[PDB]
Amino acid sequence: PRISRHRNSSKTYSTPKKPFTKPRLDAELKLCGEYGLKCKREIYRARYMLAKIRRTARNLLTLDENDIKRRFEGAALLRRLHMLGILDEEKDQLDYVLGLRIEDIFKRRLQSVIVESKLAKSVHHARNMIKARHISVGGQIVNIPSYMVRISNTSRVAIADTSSLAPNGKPGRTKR
Amino acid sequence: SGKTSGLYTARKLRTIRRIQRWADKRYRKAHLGTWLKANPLEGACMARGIVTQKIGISAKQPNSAVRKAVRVQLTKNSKKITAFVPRDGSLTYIDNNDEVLVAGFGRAGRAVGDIPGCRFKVIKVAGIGLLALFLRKREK
Amino acid sequence: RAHGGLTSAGKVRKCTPKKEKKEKPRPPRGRAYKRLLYNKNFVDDTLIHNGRRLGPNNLLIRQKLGF
Amino acid sequence: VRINVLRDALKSICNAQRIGKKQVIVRPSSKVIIEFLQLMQKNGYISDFAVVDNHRSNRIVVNLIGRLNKAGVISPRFDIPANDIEKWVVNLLPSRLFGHIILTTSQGIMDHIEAQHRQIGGKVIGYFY
Amino acid sequence: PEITVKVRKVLNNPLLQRQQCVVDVLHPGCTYESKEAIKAKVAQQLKVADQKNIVLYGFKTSFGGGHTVGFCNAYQNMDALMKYEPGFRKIRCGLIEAPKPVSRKQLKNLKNRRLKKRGT
RNA sequence: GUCGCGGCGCGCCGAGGGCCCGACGCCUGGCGGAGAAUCAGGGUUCGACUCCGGAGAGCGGGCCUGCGAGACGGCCCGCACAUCCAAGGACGGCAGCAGGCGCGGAACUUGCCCAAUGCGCGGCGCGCGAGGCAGCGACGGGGAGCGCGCGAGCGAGGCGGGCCCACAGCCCCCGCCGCGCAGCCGAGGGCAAGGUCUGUGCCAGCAGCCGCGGUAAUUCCAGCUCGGCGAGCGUCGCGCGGCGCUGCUGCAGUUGAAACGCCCGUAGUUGGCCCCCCGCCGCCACGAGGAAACGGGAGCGCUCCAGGCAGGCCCGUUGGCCC
Repeated sequence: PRISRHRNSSKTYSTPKKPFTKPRLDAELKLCGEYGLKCKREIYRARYMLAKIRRTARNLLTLDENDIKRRFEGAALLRRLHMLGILDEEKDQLDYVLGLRIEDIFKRRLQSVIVESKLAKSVHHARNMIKARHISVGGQIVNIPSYMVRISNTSRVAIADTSSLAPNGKPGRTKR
Repeated sequence: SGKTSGLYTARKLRTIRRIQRWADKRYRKAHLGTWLKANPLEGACMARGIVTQKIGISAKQPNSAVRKAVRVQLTKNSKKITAFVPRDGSLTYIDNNDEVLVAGFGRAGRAVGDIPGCRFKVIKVAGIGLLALFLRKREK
Repeated sequence: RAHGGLTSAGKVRKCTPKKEKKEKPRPPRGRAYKRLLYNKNFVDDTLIHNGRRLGPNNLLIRQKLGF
Repeated sequence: VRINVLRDALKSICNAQRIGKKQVIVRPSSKVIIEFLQLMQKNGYISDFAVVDNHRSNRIVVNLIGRLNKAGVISPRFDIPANDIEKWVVNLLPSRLFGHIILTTSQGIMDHIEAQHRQIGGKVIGYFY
Repeated sequence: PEITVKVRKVLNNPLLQRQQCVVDVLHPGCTYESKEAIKAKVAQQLKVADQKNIVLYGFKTSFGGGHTVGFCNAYQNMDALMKYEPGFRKIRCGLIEAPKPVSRKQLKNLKNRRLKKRGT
């Protein structure tokens, strides 16, 4: 039955309902500079992930506590959000998801951690350094900019041996 | 509105909805089934065909200039329908019978804007896009 | 009467003076273009905001910017 | 003719209260309109009531606390499962703080709040704002 | 700069005269050393002896550092080594040789051409 | 008579059947469902493609073989249309896979191929244009780049290695090297962005829309600039939302669109209080047993997801659970 064709596809990029609205438009460029996003499709990709994380909580809030569908899902909601760190582990609240920040998903993005930890010190520098394979999570080198790391293992972010950390001996064109 | 409301009245409401559904011009357009037979295009984005006599339709008001269009017989339904040419001076390329694709005017039936009595719009001539012919992007 | 019509063939369209693009290199597209936009339209003091926001295609930004 | 006694009573009580007349009359007493009135008195919207009794339909004289904002009926009764009780709270109740929809369940006739908490859903007799 | 081999776990098999295991290697940014250096490392770590009987098949280097996922098949019985492991890796291992056949459509062509008669 | 009940047939009788709650008839660019689309609810729309059942192999019939087919890469005839055909004959069937012709807006290799994934014959292996694999392929997705900075850094690639793979490929892994590289829509309003500068004379043309060009265009024709989106942008036809503009929720009908000129009237719809306890209705709670895929949704870092259900010293580790 064409077995290798069987698969699934996703729509992280969801465009908004009215495009040319000045406030939404201005914020886009403002956010684009803040976290150093190369494409504008990603901010909407973030909006889709944010909404799913917002609805689960609204439906969960309307359920009474300790209702099994509520209790298991609530602990689940907290577990994933606490791993992300956008929800402070201390908050520990199913209702605490509401009032969520898009900036916090952006903060979770590993590209952001590199700027904050002064590993590259700039978002523009951060993307370029990751492009040149210069930041490794737990040593697993990633060249895709949005590695997105859980906060539980944020302390394990590391630099790369090729030309940033303790040079392996490969300085780009300078080597030759 | 009187409205008939009772626990056992799913009959009045079912017939009424079915009969009063076909009152809208838009509903009847897609639900009578006349539109697929009636449209020159058989409900398609584009139709191939051969070009026939060119035409110079006077505009209405405010627009006050002749807009050159070409009448083409669509091969599939063997019917002759006119198609508005694209950008400035783009009709000179089109002369004798040549392969022409025609597309909707957005409205889907009504004539576009204020150029009266034209329902369809040409999109191609020969084997090259007619909006590239205008820009000399792709031309004979 | 002979107001015009099919005999007229884009007389203005062919009569536009032949023109070419002013010589210029390529500001790189992507976040670099986004950063150029982040500066051109955001922060950067009076460059985009002389007094109240002038406007991106404004005549006042022009000439001060250069052209 | 008169099919719904509660609509003629509800607008009887609501219209009277709108003029501010505490004492109101209802053309026929019904054991179901007794349920709505005593659940109104129980929630505190309406005050002490009485039925002067002939041997016929009977007339209901009710004194009011004057606080009733809105009352009404869904005609005829439409049955909702105890799963859907909350969709009907959204459409016919202003807020979930003062929500009360008169439901009918075989095990006693109560307002919406108590019923869903009891996991039983029947038919919505009338709205109580 | 090492071919250190994790050899993460082994599974015993008496039924198939083999002892399939999960192997892995540690490359600290070093080029994973082909399959032959790994093969020598795996056999010594296997403690079953005979480099040929153990087979390492289909190694995938994880992106960057070398931690190749894959399997080690300890086919100590030689006959099983010559038969049970997939034939394609058996020929590359050197257990047997591969000559030149046809499309097999020609095999079908032969079956079709002589099918018509009663013995040709 | 059939495996079999049967009007199924064949005799024999009696007058029945079914209907405005729409019979019978007619039409359908009518395969149904699991599903799919878009949406608060409430919906609406589509279901041919995975799977599940039903059919059918140009078209009608009949028949064999078998335990099962009216099989169609079984047969035999009628009907079309073929092919060889030496004139005496024969012999087809691709809505299987490629590939042509036809057709249209359009729709992949006359590839390789049984190693796997299942099924046939068979403990000492073979076939299966099923499938697997590659090719093609802006159907579509999911994730990068064209720098960052004042130095030096990579990823598209070239060559060899490794790896890989029925065989090759691909990501990957290594080195010498490294050749960073963009579009297509607009700029009067909705709808974001010049009354810049050039042609310009209600001419060409623009123009979803509303509107501009009648001699001094923010609206065209170009080069300026600049707004949006982006290796994808637009143009069409479509379904949904918009649209409570199809209204059950939830619409109008005194004048916008709209109460029969009037009254009786049969079905149809609707009938006040009222008999606590019984029995049926309907009715909810609520189980049993109800295939998945898919979706809601455990756990899980492919270099991160999109993905998938794997993984490791492991809940008898998984893949929970709601469908």
